[PDB]
Amino acid sequence: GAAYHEWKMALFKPADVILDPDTANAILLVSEDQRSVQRAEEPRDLPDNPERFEWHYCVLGCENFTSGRHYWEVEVGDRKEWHIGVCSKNVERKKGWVKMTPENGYWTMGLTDGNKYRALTEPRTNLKLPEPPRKVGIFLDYETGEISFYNATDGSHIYTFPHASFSEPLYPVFRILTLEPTALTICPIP
Ligand SMILES: C/C(=C\COP(=O)(O)OP(=O)(O)O)CO
Repeated sequence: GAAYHEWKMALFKPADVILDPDTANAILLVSEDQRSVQRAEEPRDLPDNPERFEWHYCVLGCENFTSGRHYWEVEVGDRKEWHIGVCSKNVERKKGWVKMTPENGYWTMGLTDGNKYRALTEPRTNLKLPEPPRKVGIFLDYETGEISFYNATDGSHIYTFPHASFSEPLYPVFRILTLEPTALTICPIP
């Protein structure tokens, strides 16, 4: 099952994703090396910042993409809740209750309640993975509208969104809602 995944990684360019603290919801803590994020017990008290998510428990990478083919890997470990993918630069960061859907500028999938994998389509799409991933590969092909997710350990395909037509820069995006020991960690380029 790994053959195509290996071929795709050799084609797509490895992205060096560093988390941007100025975007992170106040309930989130970004590590000193900007490679991991954890949910805090209580929100931090920060001054006003137009980059920050006020409602979704989200953080972005520092760099966006407007063309090309890119790949990065996220260690999710045994964390029981997480959603990851990309989002448009112009998502509404200051508006309560926006649903994270492609129409609102998010292409994300992940895990909830320990064992329920979903793609964040409208309505949400339930997934069934034969094995729980510990590392997830995200593939972005801007020109073809491809945003794909793979189990990065055994190379199995997880989900690809309906072909998109991107018109805004895209950021890696990470969401965590629950308080638990395991953080979300970006794997660096070898
Ligand atoms: C409360 C919150 C996110 C949960 O949104 P939702 O409650 O709409 O559920 P989901 O289908 O997981 O997006 C803040 O990021």
